[PDB]
Amino acid sequence: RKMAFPSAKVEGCMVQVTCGTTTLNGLWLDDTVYCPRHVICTAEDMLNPNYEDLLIRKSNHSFLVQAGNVQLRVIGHSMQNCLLRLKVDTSNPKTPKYKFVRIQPGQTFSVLACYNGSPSGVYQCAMRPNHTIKGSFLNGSCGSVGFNIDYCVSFCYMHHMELPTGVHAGTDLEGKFYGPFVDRQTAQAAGTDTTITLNVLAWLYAAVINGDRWFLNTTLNDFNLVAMKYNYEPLTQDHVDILGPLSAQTGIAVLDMCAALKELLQNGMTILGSTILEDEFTPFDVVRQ
Repeated sequence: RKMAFPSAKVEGCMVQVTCGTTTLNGLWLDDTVYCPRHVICTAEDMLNPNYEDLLIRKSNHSFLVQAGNVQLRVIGHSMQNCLLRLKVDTSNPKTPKYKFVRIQPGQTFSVLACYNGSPSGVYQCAMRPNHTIKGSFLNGSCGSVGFNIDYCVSFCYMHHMELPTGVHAGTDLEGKFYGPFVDRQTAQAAGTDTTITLNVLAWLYAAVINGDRWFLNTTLNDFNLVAMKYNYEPLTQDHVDILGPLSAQTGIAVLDMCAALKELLQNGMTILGSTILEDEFTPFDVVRQ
């Protein structure tokens, strides 16, 4: 439901890496291909892997690099933190002026989503304060990359894991995970599912300006008590501030949206087609109106 885009510049950099029975997206710059190192793991390896050892039990032929119907013969491999590095026998002719950089939560950036290796548009987003990312466009697209363009492509992220809570964890282009997340499978989603109130509210406003109103018709402090009980994020004045422009058009005040939300929370449910309160959309995604 978000808004995709082009950027053929980055789509030319995408390739896929296969090892054993796994295939994920990889980034192809010059004659190097980058992708999550877990690609080399079998389902069982993931329960507790020693990557240094598993890598030893591999060779350049264990990996197949595909650029569509084209193959990139691997001539070398190594490991950089949580990234698997591969050397191919030819460099990407469409490599842009690039640099790898590490960012912080809140900073917006572009992500090129893929469906079975096939690019499906780039989306705007940012990592939550806990360094995870909320966005359906990352489901079933391990390895996609995040970036920012300025004149030079600044790569700042690579998708690695989809948490069971519907949130994703990734690394920077140096293979260092953003946050406490690891690349083995255990329970690490703790505190990763508190519902983002600001987004739910904006999502409600997007609903108003679309015919949805049956859910319409409290104070901050009072409201947050309900926020606490239902594991929603505490609404701040700054959050109300942001929803100002949205409150403007719609004509419904923020606290009156909270009163609306508070009801939906205490007395559950279709809104915008969805039968659930969506929280993956920022006020900004909605300002597309």
